[PDB]
Amino acid sequence: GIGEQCCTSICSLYQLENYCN
Amino acid sequence: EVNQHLCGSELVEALELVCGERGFFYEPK
Repeated sequence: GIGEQCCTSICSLYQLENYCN
Repeated sequence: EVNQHLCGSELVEALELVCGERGFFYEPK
């Protein structure tokens, strides 16, 4: 779930923080 | 409609806020 799936809004950036290296 | 959405390949920008410097495992499937 890291593709452009987030298109219905902006997706919480903090939620994407778990993907960091 | 030019908002800060994430469709096509603009999501990398959102993931940039994640770590940015350290980078991330951007391997969108």
